[PDB]
Amino acid sequence: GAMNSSNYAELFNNDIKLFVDDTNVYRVTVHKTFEGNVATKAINGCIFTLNPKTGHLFLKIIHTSVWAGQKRLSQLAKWKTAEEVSALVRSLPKEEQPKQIIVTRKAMLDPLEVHMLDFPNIAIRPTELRLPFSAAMSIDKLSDVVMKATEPQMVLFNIYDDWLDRISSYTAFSRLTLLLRALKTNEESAKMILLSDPTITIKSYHLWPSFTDEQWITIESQMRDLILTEYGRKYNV
Amino acid sequence: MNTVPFTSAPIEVTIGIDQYSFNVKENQPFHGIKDIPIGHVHVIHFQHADNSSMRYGYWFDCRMGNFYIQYDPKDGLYKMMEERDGAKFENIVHNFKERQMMVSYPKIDEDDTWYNLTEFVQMDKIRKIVRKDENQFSYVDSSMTTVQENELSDPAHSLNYTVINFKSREAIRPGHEMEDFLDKSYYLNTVMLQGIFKNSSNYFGELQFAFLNAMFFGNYGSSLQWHAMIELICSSATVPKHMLDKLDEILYYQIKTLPEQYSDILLNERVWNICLYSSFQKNSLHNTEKIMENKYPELL
Repeated sequence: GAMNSSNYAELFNNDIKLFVDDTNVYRVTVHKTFEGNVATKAINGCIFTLNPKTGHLFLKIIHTSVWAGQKRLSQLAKWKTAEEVSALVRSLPKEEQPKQIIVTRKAMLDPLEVHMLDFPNIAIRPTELRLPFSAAMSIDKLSDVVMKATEPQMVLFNIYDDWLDRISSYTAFSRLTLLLRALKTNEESAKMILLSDPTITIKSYHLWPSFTDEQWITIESQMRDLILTEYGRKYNV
Repeated sequence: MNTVPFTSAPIEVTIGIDQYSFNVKENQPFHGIKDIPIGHVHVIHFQHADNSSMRYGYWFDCRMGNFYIQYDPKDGLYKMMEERDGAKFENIVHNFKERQMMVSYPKIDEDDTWYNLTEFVQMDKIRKIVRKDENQFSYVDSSMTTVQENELSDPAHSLNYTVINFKSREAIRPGHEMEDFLDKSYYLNTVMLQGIFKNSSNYFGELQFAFLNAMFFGNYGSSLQWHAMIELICSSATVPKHMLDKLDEILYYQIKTLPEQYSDILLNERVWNICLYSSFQKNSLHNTEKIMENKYPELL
């Protein structure tokens, strides 16, 4: 069934499950042609496939070459997502394959279901949650590796850095989505908050700064305040 | 012309024969239906005055035997039975006509409606869907489930319609996932027509049988089957031109015969808007589109 605020805690049980977000698979800039018509230019994208319990992230870089000579690309992006997600499952030992795949957008249900026909016992599920995974390309290291790619490529990350050494997956995922929500709503301010202090660096094998526990509290409070300020502004409340 | 006699009418019942129907009263002198055209399948069906649930009935072909109706008070329903003694049977039929206690299959000579609803329905294919090989006729009622429905419980009483599933290995060639799901042409033409049905007339016959079951019994699973088989064609980019033209005729007469007040449960909004307006075949059902728009514009 669909995933919502009721069954939120199911993410963190010991049933393996992956989130799939396709929002950044097909990315274009829009520009004008010499004759004054509008045209798109595609840039590299990514499939964002995430295990919310372990933080492991299967970032599949989608090279602009895949669009070459293709029509109805926004439709095709969904089918390529499903194809790449299926191959990732197939590439994983059985005991690591997920029991559920939750797509962040309901339009991915049919493409994935059709591609997963070989895995009838993997349940493909929608969500009603409003997850901010589209903001992944606001994570500097993630955007960097996507934009530099010359070819299709799979890059692995732990999107929680080493947080789980000290906090639960429930807490780690609430931090991750808070940070991404903030980045989504006001990237410049979100990024300002994360980097203002030059003496808290990002480890080479990490995505976020090495905040201590107390400093994460302050940061989380600052991100909270940012999101509410921006909400007032949007709705003049 | 053929005859189906009734032993008696013990209980009040609305009797249908094909698209026609009559009210018969408890122990009214009623002894059957005469002048039934030979050359087509036929369906005699019932709805008791005391139970508007369960419509039931028997599909048959007069060329396959002498058939008659007899009420069973243990089971409480009108049963169809075959008389093997041709002499005895002409004898009963003749006496009841002499006494004029039979209704006449009331065909207008201009009207091809029943032909058009059953053109491709063969009694032999019916008997594979309703498996009960001790009888030459086939029982169907409102509550019977299909095989596909039994997969999602007594198989003896199942409607064995051909199973169609758009999200299945059968429908989707590995490697052509996107192509085969958006363009069901390979599933229709290779898997279903060439593979399973062998030709379009068997496909069509099952499509028409499905509809009539939905229509005369409110059989829900038959309604499902009918829409699936329409959907499979409309969602195929490559259909024999003779099939599209015959489909438009078939659907036209189905829509035309449907009771107006049943359009809500018997027509699936999604399938129809897809066939008529979205699918590859949006421009290929001109007669069906026109009757749907002038008779059920709300549904669209």
